[PDB]
Amino acid sequence: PIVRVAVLAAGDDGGRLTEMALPSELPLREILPAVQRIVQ
Amino acid sequence: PIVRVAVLAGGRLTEMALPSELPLREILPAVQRIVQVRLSLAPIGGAPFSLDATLDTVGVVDGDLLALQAVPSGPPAP
Amino acid sequence: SRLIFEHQRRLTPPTTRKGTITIEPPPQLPRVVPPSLLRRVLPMRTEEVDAERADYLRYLSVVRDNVRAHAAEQRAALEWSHPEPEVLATIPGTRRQWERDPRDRDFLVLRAGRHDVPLDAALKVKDTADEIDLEPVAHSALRGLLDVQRTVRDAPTGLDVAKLARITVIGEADEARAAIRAWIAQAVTWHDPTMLGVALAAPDLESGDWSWLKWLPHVDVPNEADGVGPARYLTTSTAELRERLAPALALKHLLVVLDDPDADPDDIARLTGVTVIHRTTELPNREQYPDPERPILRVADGRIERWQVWQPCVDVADAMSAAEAAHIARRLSRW
Repeated sequence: PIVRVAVLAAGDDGGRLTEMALPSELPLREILPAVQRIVQ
Repeated sequence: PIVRVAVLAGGRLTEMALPSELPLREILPAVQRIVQVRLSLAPIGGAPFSLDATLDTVGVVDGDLLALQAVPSGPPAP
Repeated sequence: SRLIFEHQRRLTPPTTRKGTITIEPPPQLPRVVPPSLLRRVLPMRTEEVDAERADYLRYLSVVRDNVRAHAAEQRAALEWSHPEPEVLATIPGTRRQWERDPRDRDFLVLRAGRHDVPLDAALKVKDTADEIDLEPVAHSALRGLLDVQRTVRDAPTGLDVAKLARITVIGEADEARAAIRAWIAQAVTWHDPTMLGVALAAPDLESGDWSWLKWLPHVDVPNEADGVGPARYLTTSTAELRERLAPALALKHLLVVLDDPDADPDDIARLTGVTVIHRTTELPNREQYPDPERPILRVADGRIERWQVWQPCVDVADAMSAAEAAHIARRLSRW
């Protein structure tokens, strides 16, 4: 039951926007490593 | 030789240990009988791995998040 | 299986100029002569003494600013070295994980919350009077200063374990295991898994409870695989944990925790630093003024109230959750 969302992060010079699909019904406490690894 | 990874089902992530250099055609029933059309393993929001790839070459190490979802129609979605 | 870490140098947050700030005593109530209308009806009197008052108050303002700068340094350091029990999820990656060494002032110190740290700097005045009377409006200001600018406001406390040898908490079940998991993770995260060791004994270990020590290589053994777990001292029997540590018992520091209130508390010790932790059911009432070592701790809603004769000793406690510690262990098992 995955969902397809877009994420934004602007800390270095402007920001970066890129979509993804992350599994639902789970605590974000574990996805944050992945999404941090991606856009950074 | 063995890696203990956080494996996802539909949550209730499990704590399982897996070999390092084995095809996945055999872990798929192993995981379907441990925690639980074909599924595959991947990092969360990462392209599914080749079902005959090896867990040590694609870079999976202790502490990772390996999911169970169906197989795509070919493109990796860069 | 696991990656490799290299002993990159620890970074230095600006430490304290732990000196002796000194303050000049106020003036000495200069005697004022009567106004005398005769020589006061023409159109050393109050004007001069007021000038002197104003001068001293200015000097006081300067000193207050300086001591506030010192307090800023102190709180900066203490926040740097004991971050809040959420940032520690991000620490196992970067080069600051094993940044604690046995030569450093913060060693084997375990954060537990925030309360008033007494500003280690000196603040000594050189009073040399035999009860001479000092000016009222200056002495009032200095006295009102030396009491509120002497204790830092809420700052990251320290539950050091280098000189305790026994910890015994008291109170509700999971409120305890919270602070326990909290500082136990805060401990293992900063110090080399080759330098300190931890031990566990609990009945329902693998239920989202103390299970989370699975991926822990601080609980490891030298030269043993145990199949999947590093050492998996994580057990349920007490003397069994002793025997699993009987060779390891002998300096790699040891941290033995026990989720069981019963099952022969105080059965390994009473050594030379090896610390025991044991959650208790109920308290002593007339303890012989408990030693600062092996003390008594009660867990309130947000207090960790020490046992002394109630001296809350923490006003906002640092509490962790189970799943958080789980994700901590998971992340840290990588390097």
